[PDB]
Amino acid sequence: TLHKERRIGRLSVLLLLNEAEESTQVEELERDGWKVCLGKVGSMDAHKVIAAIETASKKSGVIQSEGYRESHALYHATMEALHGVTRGEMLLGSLLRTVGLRFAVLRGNPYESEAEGDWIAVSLYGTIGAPIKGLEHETFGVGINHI
Amino acid sequence: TLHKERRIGRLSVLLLLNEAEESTQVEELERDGWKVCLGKVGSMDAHKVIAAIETASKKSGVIQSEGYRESHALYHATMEALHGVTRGEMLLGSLLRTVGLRFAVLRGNPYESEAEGDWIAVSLYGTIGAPIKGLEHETFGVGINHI
Amino acid sequence: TLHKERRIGRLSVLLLLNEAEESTQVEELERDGWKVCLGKVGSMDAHKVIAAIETASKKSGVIQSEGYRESHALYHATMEALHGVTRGEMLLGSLLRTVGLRFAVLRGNPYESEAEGDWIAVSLYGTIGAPIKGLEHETFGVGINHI
Amino acid sequence: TLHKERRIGRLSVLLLLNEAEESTQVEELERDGWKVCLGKVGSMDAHKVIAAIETASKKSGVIQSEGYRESHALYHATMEALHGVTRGEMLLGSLLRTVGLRFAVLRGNPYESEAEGDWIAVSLYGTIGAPIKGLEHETFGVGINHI
Amino acid sequence: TLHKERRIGRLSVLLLLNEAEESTQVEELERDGWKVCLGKVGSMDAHKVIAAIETASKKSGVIQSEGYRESHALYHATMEALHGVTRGEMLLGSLLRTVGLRFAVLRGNPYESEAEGDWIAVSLYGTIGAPIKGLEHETFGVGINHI
Amino acid sequence: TLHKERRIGRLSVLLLLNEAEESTQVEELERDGWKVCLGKVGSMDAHKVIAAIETASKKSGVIQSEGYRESHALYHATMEALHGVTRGEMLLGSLLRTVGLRFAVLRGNPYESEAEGDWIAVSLYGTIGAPIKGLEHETFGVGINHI
RNA sequence: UUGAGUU
RNA sequence: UUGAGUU
RNA sequence: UUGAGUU
RNA sequence: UUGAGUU
RNA sequence: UUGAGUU
RNA sequence: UUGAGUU
Ligand SMILES: N[C@@H](Cc1c[nH]c[nH+]1)C(=O)O
Ligand SMILES: N[C@@H](Cc1c[nH]c[nH+]1)C(=O)O
Ligand SMILES: N[C@@H](Cc1c[nH]c[nH+]1)C(=O)O
Ligand SMILES: N[C@@H](Cc1c[nH]c[nH+]1)C(=O)O
Ligand SMILES: N[C@@H](Cc1c[nH]c[nH+]1)C(=O)O
Ligand SMILES: N[C@@H](Cc1c[nH]c[nH+]1)C(=O)O
Ligand SMILES: [Mg+2]
Ligand SMILES: [Mg+2]
Ligand SMILES: [Mg+2]
Ligand SMILES: [Mg+2]
Ligand SMILES: [Mg+2]
Ligand SMILES: [Mg+2]
Repeated sequence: TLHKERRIGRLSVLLLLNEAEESTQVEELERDGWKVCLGKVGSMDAHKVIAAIETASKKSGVIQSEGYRESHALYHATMEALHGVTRGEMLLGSLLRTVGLRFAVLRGNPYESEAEGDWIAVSLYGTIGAPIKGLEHETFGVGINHI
Repeated sequence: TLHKERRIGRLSVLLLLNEAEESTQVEELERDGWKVCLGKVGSMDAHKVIAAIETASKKSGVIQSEGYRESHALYHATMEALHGVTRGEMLLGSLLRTVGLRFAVLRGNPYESEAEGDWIAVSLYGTIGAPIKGLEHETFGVGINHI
Repeated sequence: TLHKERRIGRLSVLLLLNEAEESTQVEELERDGWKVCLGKVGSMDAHKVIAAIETASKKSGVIQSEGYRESHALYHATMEALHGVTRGEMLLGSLLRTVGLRFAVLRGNPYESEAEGDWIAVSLYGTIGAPIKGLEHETFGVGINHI
Repeated sequence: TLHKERRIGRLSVLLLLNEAEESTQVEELERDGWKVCLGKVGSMDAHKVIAAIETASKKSGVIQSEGYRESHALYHATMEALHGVTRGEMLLGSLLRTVGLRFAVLRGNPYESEAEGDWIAVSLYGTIGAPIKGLEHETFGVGINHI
Repeated sequence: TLHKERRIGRLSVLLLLNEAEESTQVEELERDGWKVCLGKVGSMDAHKVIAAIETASKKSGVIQSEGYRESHALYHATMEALHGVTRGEMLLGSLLRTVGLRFAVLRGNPYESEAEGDWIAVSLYGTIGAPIKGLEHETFGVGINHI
Repeated sequence: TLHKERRIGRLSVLLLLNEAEESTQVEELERDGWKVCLGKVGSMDAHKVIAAIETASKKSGVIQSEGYRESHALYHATMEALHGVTRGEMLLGSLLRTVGLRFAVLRGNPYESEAEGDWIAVSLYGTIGAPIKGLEHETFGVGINHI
């Protein structure tokens, strides 16, 4: 059962979709026990998007830098989020398109039961389009996994 | 070029994620010239999700009830939104999973140039999981198309 | 090397797109040594499309009715043709859409070298759309396989 | 309801699958109000195929060179046509295969009702195979979208 | 780093492919600390395959019957295994095909580092084909996930 | 009907999953009439995996070096095997992952009826992961086709 | 169309 | 890793 | 959950 | 073709 | 197998 | 954009 006040997906998205000069939403989430990471990446190569998210998550301490387990969890969460962004073919430059994204990675337990342990949510928001400024529209993606 | 104050995707998602009893965001969006539709649907059949969105959009006047053009635009926008929700296989019951969703459909011009005409965004948010209450996690999907 | 006068794909499509009452293209193709089958099928169930094509092919003698080999070749050729028709998700009714198709199955050697043996082409043409007459557009699909 | 004499998909394919030294089929379609573009492109990179179609369509006046709306419509129509060509994975060189294609882009209203506005069809025909002349078979793809 | 003597994938597959009446490989694996489950299921409905695997895994104690975490891990491992079996479209009956499978689910730590925790492997082996005995060929699938 | 003693899929996998210094399993299969090829390939480019399998199969005489028919059969069998390895997106480096594989290609008739002719099985086993030694897990894939 | 559900 | 780009 | 099936 | 690799 | 259909 | 190519 998901705890209404701990909906990791909704929280990650609301954080990513805000632009307040000083909302202190990060410190607030962290005070509540969440591990948070925010970043931005633009590219015509999906691997660069994946790497940016991984590197930011490890530097911010959202997931362990050592071992495979947590990296495995984050990779699959990122893949799931990329599905929403790419919608069918997980390709960018090869299909003549580019993305400009902001991302958020949140880690914690969104359930009422503490036995559910930690989960991770990767949320993406930005634009996708032809490699010409302006010829683009918005894109979103959210991936959730246990960790 | 997307107009900062008219980002259809971001606006549709923000509307979907708010539970304010008396927010009046719908009237505000409509005042700004947007055509808006909000609804909810849960099912183990993707076709029921698609139908709920189409029916709600036509009843609320977001898209024309007659003709094919606008229905065609809405169908593909819905398909794109479903990619984020299903992440790989656009199947629910056949893969032993069910979804409970809230949706928003927004229609208007998000660009600086009026020549870009109307576009439509279909946003979905809820939970996806096994057919047992509680064995689920959040899911999101956003599809954008010209109309 | 494909023989210019024996392009199985192009020939199957041309046969499918002609509505000439008394064309006699079938007899002409058969005179050239091709095994040909023409049919029609409409449905919201992909399996009914596959079955119609298989049954027609076996009844007309385009592929052997006994054994698995030729049925295996035809099944995969049909799957490839369905990709062009469905474009992403090989689903019809489950995604609230229906198809009305005409199909042609051609069998023979399209290469200059006789050692290439027989190949088979499955071509589909018709309309796909919402379950309401008129809310539809054209669809095409061609699958080619060795047999 | 599709107008029998204005079936954009069938017309685009019949144009592409003809090789008459002088059929004047282009001028005929244009006389009937259709905007037409014909071209050819070969590559192991899908983005080069997409770009060739876009550039030819804009140079021939089939779609507006300015703005995003029409480019958006053409991109998705091209993606749909590529599904028929690639059948599963929208990849060429990465999967050790190459394509040699001829393409046609047709724009106009294929419906009886003028309210349906303009639609666009992208049709592809050629060969796909290993990067060795002769080790190939035919391939086809048709994508249709509103514009 | 995977431990040579604890390769969960290889071990699960070897267990699945052995028909030795009195092999006692299950007891041996359990002696080594692995949690093991073996079963069989045939169907034209993918959801029945998923359900059989889940039910067998929970009854045999390979994964916890309560909570979502472990069920979530098993579901995704099963999905990955199904990719190898279905190869493109995770559909059986809808594409006029049926499967007869034997499955094995193994749980334990395959790495040298104990900090990697438990992982789970779902392996499938059997036949897939038309709904007519004999018109079929073999199929395999292996999915691995952290748990 | 598949012959119990000639299950091409199971045989190819058991061969690949063995590491005996001298099992003479190759000569045994060859004595039984099977054409066999064993190899290994690691890469972040799927095309290199495909090429390694093709080249080894042609050098070992498992398939004809001349003509297209047999190369066509092997290519599609390899594609099917890659589905089990990639599980969703047939991409490696582009999705920031690499594979280290051993492969086996077996050719012969696995059915009781000699009329079924030759079939081919491509089996893959190894590891897939991030481009960092140790951050990986096992992967498997089996593709079967008529030839 | 007005948020689904058990193997 | 500190929001991409022209066929 | 204890290996499916006809167009 | 004679088992890949760091963001 | 002899061209489908309403949320 | 004016039909690609070898492991
Ligand atoms: N509209 C495309 C992006 C794009 C490529 N070229 C133009 N637009 C998408 O939905 O991903
Ligand atoms: N976790 C699945 C849903 C599910 C099915 N069973 C359990 N959970 C998903 O990501 O869609
Ligand atoms: N336009 C859809 C079919 C459809 C469903 N609903 C309306 N139209 C397609 O391209 O397949
Ligand atoms: N036959 C492959 C193309 C190919 C690659 N290598 C040999 N042939 C296809 O259907 O796309
Ligand atoms: N050959 C198909 C199964 C099948 C359906 N009909 C005949 N055979 C596969 O590879 O899945
Ligand atoms: N775990 C991924 C591979 C990977 C990439 N990065 C880390 N691991 C898979 O299943 O393919
Ligand atoms: Mg993995
Ligand atoms: Mg459409
Ligand atoms: Mg098969
Ligand atoms: Mg788009
Ligand atoms: Mg999940
Ligand atoms: Mg082929």
